[PDB]
Amino acid sequence: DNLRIGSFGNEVVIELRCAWREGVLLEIMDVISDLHLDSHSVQSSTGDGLLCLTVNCKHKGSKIATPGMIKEALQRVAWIC
Amino acid sequence: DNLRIGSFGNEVVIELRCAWREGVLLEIMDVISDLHLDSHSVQSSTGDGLLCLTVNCKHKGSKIATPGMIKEALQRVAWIC
Repeated sequence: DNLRIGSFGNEVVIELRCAWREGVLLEIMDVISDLHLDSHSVQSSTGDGLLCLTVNCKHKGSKIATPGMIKEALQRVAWIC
Repeated sequence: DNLRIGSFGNEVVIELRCAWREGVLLEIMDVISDLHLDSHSVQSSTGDGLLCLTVNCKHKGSKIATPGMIKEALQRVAWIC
């Protein structure tokens, strides 16, 4: 819910803070890949049991599936604190 | 010289620079997961045609793997440059 996403060119930027669970980071990037997004740059940190994550990714092809579908897909596997 | 790996107790740190290919970042992390390592923190950036990556991971269970295995396993999908 309290996670933002932005688009400029062929690139998408995701900034989210969620509750940490074992393997959640790999799952989040897997959903990003399942959304036809190739993650090139990641900045992440942990603290107080929370994981702060920023992902800069680009589309593997067309701009298909880049609006709010990321939010629903990400919320399926991550609990935004 | 090449990309280095370190181990301290149950914690592992991976820092590598490799040639950028589409989808290589998730594949490297999948290999890290294939090494029974749970990645909690990832730092990655692109530049020229190279990908610089630093991964902080923990062992997924008592099935402890070894560094030389990590070096060889990572090279299967990433070209260290």
